[PDB]
Amino acid sequence: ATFEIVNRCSYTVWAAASKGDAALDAGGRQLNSGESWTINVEPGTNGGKIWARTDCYFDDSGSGICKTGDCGGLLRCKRFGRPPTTLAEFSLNQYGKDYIDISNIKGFNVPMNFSPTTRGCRGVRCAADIVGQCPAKLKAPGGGCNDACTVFQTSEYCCTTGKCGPTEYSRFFKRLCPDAFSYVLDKPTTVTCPGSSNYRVTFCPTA
Repeated sequence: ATFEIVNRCSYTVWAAASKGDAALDAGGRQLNSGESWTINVEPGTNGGKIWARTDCYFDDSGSGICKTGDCGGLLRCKRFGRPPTTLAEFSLNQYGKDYIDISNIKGFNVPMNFSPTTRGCRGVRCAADIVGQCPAKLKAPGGGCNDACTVFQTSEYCCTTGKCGPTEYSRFFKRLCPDAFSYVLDKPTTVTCPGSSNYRVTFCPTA
């Protein structure tokens, strides 16, 4: 599948794409304002994620730090990133269908649009000003708005028992972006698309 990653933000992001134990395509790249990066995602990939990282510094060997979404200090991510990170999530060619979602379960850093470019399903978006409205306890000094699992490390926020309900914190993310996961057992906002669809992820889709 082909994913075109678009940075429409006014600031530079460092895009990332990994399936947790490996990179997708090169794994990461700088995207200045307006740049587009096109990657290929091997068919059948299940549990892939794409995110933005902000405020990064990398040396000439691709080693460094980002303030949000750092993946162990590497430009080219192998693993998932440190919260807060707004996530686009996908599983490809699963019994003939592709599965796509946006999640705030690991917090929010950059607004995002995840839209099929091919025919047969709809996109989803989380575009609100979550960082500006973030409750003070969930604010990340680095930037972003953490999820309450990250911050408070409880069974209820982390949904450790497989039974958990919505919270004052989940409902905050849900009120601002109903079309994204807000906690692990939220009613699904997964979109089912035709198998072997191609995609666009747009950072800061509205500004």
